[PDB]
Amino acid sequence: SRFGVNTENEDHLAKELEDLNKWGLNIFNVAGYSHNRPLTCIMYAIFQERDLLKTFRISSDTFITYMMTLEDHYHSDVAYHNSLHAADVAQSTHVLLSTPALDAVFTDLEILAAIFAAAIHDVDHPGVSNQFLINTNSELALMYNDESVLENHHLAVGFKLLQEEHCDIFMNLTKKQRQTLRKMVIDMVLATDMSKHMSLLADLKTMVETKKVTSSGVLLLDNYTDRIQVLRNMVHCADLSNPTKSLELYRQWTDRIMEEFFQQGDKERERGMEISPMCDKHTASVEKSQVGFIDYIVHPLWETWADLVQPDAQDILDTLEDNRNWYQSMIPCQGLMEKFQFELT
Ligand SMILES: CC(C)(C)CNC(=O)Cc1ccc(Nc2nc(-c3ccccc3)ncc2C(N)=O)cc1
Ligand SMILES: [Ca+2]
Ligand SMILES: [Zn+2]
Repeated sequence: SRFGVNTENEDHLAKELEDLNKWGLNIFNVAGYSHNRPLTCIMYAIFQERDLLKTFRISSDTFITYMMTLEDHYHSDVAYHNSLHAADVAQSTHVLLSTPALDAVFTDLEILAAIFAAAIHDVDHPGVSNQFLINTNSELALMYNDESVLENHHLAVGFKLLQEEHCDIFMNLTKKQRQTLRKMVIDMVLATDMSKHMSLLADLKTMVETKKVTSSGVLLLDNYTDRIQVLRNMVHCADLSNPTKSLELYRQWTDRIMEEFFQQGDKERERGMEISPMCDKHTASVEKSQVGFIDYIVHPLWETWADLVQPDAQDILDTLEDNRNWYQSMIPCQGLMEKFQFELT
C-alpha cells in the first residue's frame, strides 16, 4: 500500500478504525499500526467516511501527498505536540461534528474547514509556548508581533504546503469556497490560542442563552457569525479534550504534556532565561495542576458545550468529572498553573 503498513497488522488497524466515529477510539493503537503515521491514516479514514474526497474532487494521491507532507512538518521528538495530538484533535473534531444537535447543521465546506483546521492547528510546533518565544525574541515572535505567535505559524505553514508538488487539496474548489474555507480555518486556528479561552467561553455561553433547535433537535445557526462561533469553540474543545477520554488515555496524554512542559523548564534553565524558575518533576504536583486545569479551564468549557448540545455530551462530561475525581485522589520555584495563569497577562 501507500502507508507501507504491514499485511501483518492490517486487520488490527481495520478493527481499531471501526470506532472511528466514536469518542473512545484509541489514537495510540492507530499510530502503532500505521508506522507512526496517525495523522495521515486518521485523516484519510475521516475523509472517506464523510466522502469529502469525492465531494471536493480531491484525488487520493493529492490528499495523501499533502497529508504526508504536513505530518512530516510536525516534530515527532516533541513529547506532546507532534502528529499524534494533531491526529487526536481531528478525530475528536470528527466526532463532535456528528452529534445529533449538530450533524445536519454544517455544510460540507464548513465540515471540511473544521477537520482541516484540526489537522494543521499545531504543525511545526517547537515544543515551547508563545511566551517562551516572545522572551527569547525568536524570529516568529518578531514576525507576528508577539500575538498568537505560533497559531499564526501553524496557519502559514498549513497553507504554504498546499503549494508543494501535487499537494493542493483545495485545487478544485471555486474561488468563493477557497476564501470561505480560508477565513474559517484562520478563525478556528487563532481560536486555539489559550489567551483567548475566556472570551471564547463568554461567547459560547451566549450562543447557549439563545440557542434554538428545529423540530428535529438540530441547532439553528442562521448567520455565518454563529456557526463559526460554534465551529471555533468546537475545535478549542477538541483541542482541550484529553481529560474527557477514558482515564487510561488521559493518563498517557498527561505523561506526554508534562514531559513537554518540564522540557520547556530545562530549556529556560539552559538559556539562563528571565529569572523565574518553573517547578520541576520533583517539586511540582502534576495531580494538583490537572485538577486546577479541569476546574479553571476544561470543565467550564465542556459544561457549556454540553448545554449547547444537550444531551449529546453527557457521557463525555460524566467521564471528565470521574477523571477529575481520580486526579483529585492522588493529590498529596513556580508551579504549572502559577505559570500558565501569570503568562495569560
Ligand atoms: C503555559 C505552558 C503551560 C508553559 C505551556 N502551554 C502552552 O503553550 C499552551 C497550552 C498547551 C496545551 C495545554 N493543555 C493542557 N494543559 C494543562 C495544564 C495544566 C496546568 C497548568 C498549565 C497547563 N494540562 C493538561 C493539558 C492537556 N492535557 O491538554 C494547555 C496550554
Ligand atoms: Ca496550539
Ligand atoms: Zn493543540
